[PDB]
Amino acid sequence: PRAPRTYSKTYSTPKRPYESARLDAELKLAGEYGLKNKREIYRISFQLSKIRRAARDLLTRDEKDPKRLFEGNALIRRLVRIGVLSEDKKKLDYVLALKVEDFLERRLQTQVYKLGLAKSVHHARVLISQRHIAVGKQIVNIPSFMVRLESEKHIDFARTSPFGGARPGRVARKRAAAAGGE
Amino acid sequence: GKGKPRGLNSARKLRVHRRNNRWAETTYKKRLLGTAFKSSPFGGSSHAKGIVLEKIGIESKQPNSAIRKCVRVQLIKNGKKVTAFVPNDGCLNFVDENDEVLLAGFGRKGKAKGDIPGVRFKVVKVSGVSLLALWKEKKEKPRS
Amino acid sequence: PKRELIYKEEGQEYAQITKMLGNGRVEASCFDGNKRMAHIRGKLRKKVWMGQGDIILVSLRDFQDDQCDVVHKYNLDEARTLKNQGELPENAKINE
Amino acid sequence: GWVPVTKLGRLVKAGKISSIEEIFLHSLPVKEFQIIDQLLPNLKDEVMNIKPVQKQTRAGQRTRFKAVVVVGDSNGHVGLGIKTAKEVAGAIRAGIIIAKLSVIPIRRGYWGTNLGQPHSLATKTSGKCGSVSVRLIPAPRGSGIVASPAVKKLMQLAGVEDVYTSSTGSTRTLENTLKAAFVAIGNTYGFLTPNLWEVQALTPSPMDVYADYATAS
Amino acid sequence: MRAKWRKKRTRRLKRKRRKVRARSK
Amino acid sequence: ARAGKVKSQTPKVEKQEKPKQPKGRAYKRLLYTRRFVNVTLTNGKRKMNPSPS
RNA sequence: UUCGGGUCUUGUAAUUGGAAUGAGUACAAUGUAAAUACCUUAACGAGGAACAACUGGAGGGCAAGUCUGGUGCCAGCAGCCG
RNA sequence: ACCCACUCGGCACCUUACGAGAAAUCAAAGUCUUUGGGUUCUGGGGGGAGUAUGGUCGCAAGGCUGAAACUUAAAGGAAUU
Ligand SMILES: [Mg+2]
Ligand SMILES: [Mg+2]
Ligand SMILES: [Mg+2]
Ligand SMILES: [Mg+2]
Ligand SMILES: [Mg+2]
Ligand SMILES: [Mg+2]
Ligand SMILES: [Mg+2]
Repeated sequence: PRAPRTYSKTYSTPKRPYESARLDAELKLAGEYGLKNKREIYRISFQLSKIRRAARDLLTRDEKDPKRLFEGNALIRRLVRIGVLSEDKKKLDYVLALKVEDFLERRLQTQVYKLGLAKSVHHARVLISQRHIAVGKQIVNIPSFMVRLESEKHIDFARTSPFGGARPGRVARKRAAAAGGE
Repeated sequence: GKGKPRGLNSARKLRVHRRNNRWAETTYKKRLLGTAFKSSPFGGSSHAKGIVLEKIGIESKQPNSAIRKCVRVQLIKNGKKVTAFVPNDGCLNFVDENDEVLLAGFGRKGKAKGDIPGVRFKVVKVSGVSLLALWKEKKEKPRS
Repeated sequence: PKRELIYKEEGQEYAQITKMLGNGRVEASCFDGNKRMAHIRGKLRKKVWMGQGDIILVSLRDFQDDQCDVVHKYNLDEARTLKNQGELPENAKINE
Repeated sequence: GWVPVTKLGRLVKAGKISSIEEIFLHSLPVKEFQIIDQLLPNLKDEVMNIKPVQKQTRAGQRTRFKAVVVVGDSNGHVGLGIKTAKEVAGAIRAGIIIAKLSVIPIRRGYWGTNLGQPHSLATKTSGKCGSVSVRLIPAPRGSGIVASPAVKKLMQLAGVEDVYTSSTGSTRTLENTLKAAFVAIGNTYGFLTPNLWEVQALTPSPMDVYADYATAS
Repeated sequence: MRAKWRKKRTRRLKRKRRKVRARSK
Repeated sequence: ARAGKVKSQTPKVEKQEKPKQPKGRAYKRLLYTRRFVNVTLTNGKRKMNPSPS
């Protein structure tokens, strides 16, 4: 009889399974951003949709009306923080025009790739999974982390691991050992 | 015009009329009369276990011709006798007389499948093990 | 040009038509002891036409014995030949 | 090359008509497909389907192929062509031409607040052909085309970015549906909206300004 | 079969049924 | 027996020991390469599984 | 003038090369009522035969073959059309 | 009593639809995705079946009321060569 825990399904499947063009688009997207699943894409889409729902609702209310002024503004701020909206477009009307690419071009994946540190997206992903790459001296394991624009300045290798300068570890170490008494 | 009443105080008529009409919608009727419990061999349930009486080959409907390999089953829960199709090429010789079998529906919601006349049920599991598993040779039938 | 007579294999039986039932079914008195409800299986619905007291090569259904398949048909000469060879118990009379 | 019958065609060839806009304005009948080509260089041609269409004779049956073609850019211009011929390629080609000939303008509009560049339709518009009624509804930005794939393609061709649909009747007979959609699209111009209230000039037609350039002498 | 004839047949059947019922009673 | 004859008849052909497919994100990458990076041999109507005959 | 260097970019080969890693194990220390497990970590822990992804499909609906054997209105498949 | 012209009410009809409709056709079967004048009744794939049963009304024949199991991928409409 303890208080229930809240779950939420964070993605939504397409309403039509084998829409070929759509499928191809999805594939292309995956290729672009080193996505393990269509599931990731779906998640992103769902997120976008949620935002859109909010925005539309806000629009439906009169402009300069309190609720719109507040909630909508907050949403806009959030978007700007995340780095999906640009400073030109703090508008709420522009929130509807966002599209899936802007969210994917903001993952700790893509960001990692686009700052050096990588050589292709797959490599970056591997690095992320492998516990290389820290943000604010905090090692991030998550490929789809959503880099918060002000933290984007701080993406670097960890103080642990090689690459960012510590003990080589595992394979290199083994090699060294082998070299040692020979 | 339009057959329905429209007036701001009609409401009741709209309700009652709708209720009356609803009975022409078959699914609704089924739900309300409770024909899933009173009739139907499965007691409104997704699956049922039964004991194999005998193995019967059934001749398919027209355009087609082939002996289908079904099984006459008597269900444990009520005692009603039903025909159940045994899917896949071998499989009929996995069954035998006096064997406990798990039957699902066919996939037509009470109606008969394809060309097999009077058969409304699949065979899923014999003596506790999946037919598919047996067929693919992933497990063996642990006698009866 | 001539046709050949084909002998019965294991799971097969020589039968005679007793009566015309309908829907593609024939009551067959098998030369074994049993009088079975022999269902005409696909191939002989098409062209190979039955009579009344004709000899038919019946394939026995392994799991269910009262119902059986009909595979092949013989005329009168063929029947006689079979009798001579000792394939049939002697009562095969085809002259219609 | 090309040598034109019809005055309009001749005018087009001359260069006296700069855009199809003028033609649209003066409701001038486009009867040569080359005019369209000249004036709209950027037309994408989408073949919707090819279906068999049969006629019983004493010996066998004559089968013909019905080609349904939609044509357009992304700037409010669409054509729809139905053509039956025995050869499939030929049918397709003819259909394309027909579509081009048809080509219609679209009243693209805003959902709410005219922020920048119209995305949707200006009004809720319906079109009816056969039994198929296709209702098209102005959608908010970034909602996409919400349509049965056939209609969706047409919408895309037209250049509508965001639109809701409510296709009713026997939509499965695709040709009819397409026709209905086309009709609906057409209807967008011909709706008298408050931002069109005020009376204008009535310009002399390009068929009358350049009457001398018309006719081969 | 004509619908009228079917109806007639049904009626005939019903007469017999009625008779049977009466007998039972 | 009438039942299960075709299966019995068929020659028991064994699966060839192959190099394993790179499962996951790698697989997706591979697919992408096959389709939209290489764009190898395009007929107009771009085919997926062509027959070797 | 025929090549071709291929100066630049791509894919494919049981070719070959150093790097990276947690899945496991495991000193410890956390954790904990005492423990598990997590999070943290000394030590071990990757080269195809491994540290092997399955589940369903490839006529249409509906993404994907008129490839190769077998079967021959049979065995079967097929929600529907077949 | 005719004749002409107008006018209400009626049985219809003729031609066009600019409207409807799947079409045959329709001055309503129009003023319906540009959907709301007021209202009563009836239908919700085809069979089973206007059957079974229970009422009720009939001297009786019958009427009014009226199922389900099960069955089936069509039954139908208008037009086409
Ligand atoms: Mg570490
Ligand atoms: Mg497989
Ligand atoms: Mg299969
Ligand atoms: Mg296959
Ligand atoms: Mg396909
Ligand atoms: Mg009904
Ligand atoms: Mg008719």
